Amino acid sequence: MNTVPFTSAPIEVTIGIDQYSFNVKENQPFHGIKDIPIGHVHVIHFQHADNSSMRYGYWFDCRMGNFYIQYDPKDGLYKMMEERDGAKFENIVHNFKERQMMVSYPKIDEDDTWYNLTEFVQMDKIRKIVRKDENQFSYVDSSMTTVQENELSDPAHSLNYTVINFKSREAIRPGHEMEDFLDKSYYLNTVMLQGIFKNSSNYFGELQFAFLNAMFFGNYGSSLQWHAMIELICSSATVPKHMLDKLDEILYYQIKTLPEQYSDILLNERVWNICLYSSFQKNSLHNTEKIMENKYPELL
Amino acid sequence: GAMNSSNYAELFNNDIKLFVDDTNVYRVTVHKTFEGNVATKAINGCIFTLNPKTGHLFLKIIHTSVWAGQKRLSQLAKWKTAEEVSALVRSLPKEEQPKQIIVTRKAMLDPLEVHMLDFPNIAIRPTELRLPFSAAMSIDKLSDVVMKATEPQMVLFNIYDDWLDRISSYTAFSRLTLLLRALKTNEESAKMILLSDPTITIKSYHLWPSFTDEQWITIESQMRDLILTEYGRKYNV
Ligand SMILES: CCC[C@H]1C(=N)N(C)C(=O)N(C)C1=O
Ligand SMILES: CCC[C@H]1C(=N)N(C)C(=O)N(C)C1=O
Ligand SMILES: CCC[C@H]1C(=N)N(C)C(=O)N(C)C1=O
Repeated sequence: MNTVPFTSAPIEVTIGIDQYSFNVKENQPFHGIKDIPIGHVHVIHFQHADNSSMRYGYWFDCRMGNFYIQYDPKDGLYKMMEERDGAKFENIVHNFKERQMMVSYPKIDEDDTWYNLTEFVQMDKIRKIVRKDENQFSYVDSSMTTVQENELSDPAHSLNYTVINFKSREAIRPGHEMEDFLDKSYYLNTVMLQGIFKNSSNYFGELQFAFLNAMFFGNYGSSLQWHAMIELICSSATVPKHMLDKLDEILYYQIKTLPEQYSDILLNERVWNICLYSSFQKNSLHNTEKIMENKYPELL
Repeated sequence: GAMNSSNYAELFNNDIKLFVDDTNVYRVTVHKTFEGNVATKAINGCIFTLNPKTGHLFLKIIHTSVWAGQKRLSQLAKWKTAEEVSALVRSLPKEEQPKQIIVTRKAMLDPLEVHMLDFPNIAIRPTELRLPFSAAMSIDKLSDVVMKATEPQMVLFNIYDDWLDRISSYTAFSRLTLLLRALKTNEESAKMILLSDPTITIKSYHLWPSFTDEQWITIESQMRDLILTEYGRKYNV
């Protein structure tokens, strides 16, 4: 169980850690989060009380280094940093645990929600989507645009998700225009799976990361990416059985965790109605269709 | 974006453009079978691709053999249309290729866009105009060539005959759409109007009669009468 110490909390802020969150008041004696499960990526995220927009945060994996958060009063945000002096880190984490200044990561033992949301998500792939190679953790916020959004403005601050475009030469083979547009199996299985992602695990990892970026920060481009990767599978007549079964589980847990209050800006009516009721896979997502019909019947 | 009454003069500027109408591509007769069920029998169709500035009509005849062994023919017809229009563009020299293609039905947008991905600089546009190009098979010489075809064929016509010698393309297009609207409303009345005078003939190389300017004004007035008389009987107005 690992720890993310905080120098202090000088400004009032709601702090999230994965799917949990808590309010910290201005100058409250808060010095971080302990008991963070090892074996998963994690995200620690922030909304200031005074900022209507700009939820931001950091994706990290405690196996890759020792990380602490400290407020920067010049740039006005909570910054993640990497500590190279392991003795200094061990010293601080223990003084804080002794004075009981840290919140405990509050995982219920029955509860596989975070695993189920991050099963295929790996830090090495996050760092290829979010390019900032001098750090082992990755910053994301609500305003960051995707490489495809920049094609339709700062490249250093972009989300380099895999571009998916159903009306593109990559997706459409000469002489198979109708075939490939109405049945996207070629684009899914040859171009994307075999060609770019190499396997379905890497595909699902990007899908899961896009959803989490979209839900946690309200990142529009991530929301678009999540839906595109779902639609590409559902619009393919030929998909491995194991991929469809895994997709149904992935989406079930995303919809289960989805904040009901933000469901209208997180779920695209057209995509979900097509995927569940028109597409080739309309009968392959039993778990997802049941939770959607019982939790968001309006959308459908 | 979409083409409507506000940007109507754009059709007659000097940017090459084509209208594409697919309403006569897939044509059937519906009939009873010996068992008393219903079946369809396809008949030859055509793609109506028209340059509204010059009058040049690229009539691609769709022979019934193209449907043999195929499923979902109304869907295939849209993609076959887009395939043939794409093939036409590729066959033209670069300086003759259109800068925009306007489809008369929105269901043609995705099929044509996909077939024209190689041509990112050609705009594919819908329109809000209700254009009467479905009535093209009421022009006897066009119907004749489509029904006689035994194989796929492209035939080139000028749908304005020699009108542009005397009138602008705006006026020619207006005359054409008035004639087609009339034929679509009451084909028999419309054709009776066009031919009632035996001394006005259709030249071998033309589609319409050789009316003088004064005679076209009379003809156009009579077509307007025929359309707004029927609008009133139909809507009790
Ligand atoms: C020595 C001052 C920086 C500092 C700190 N305040 N905290 C909370 C921490 O965890 N580390 C590792 C640190 O380096
Ligand atoms: C797409 C919704 C993002 C978002 C948000 N905008 N707010 C204000 C919030 O409290 N949470 C918890 C969120 O997840
Ligand atoms: C999670 C995305 C929420 C969101 C958003 N933040 N923006 C900027 C947007 O234009 N739309 C349409 C949205 O749905």
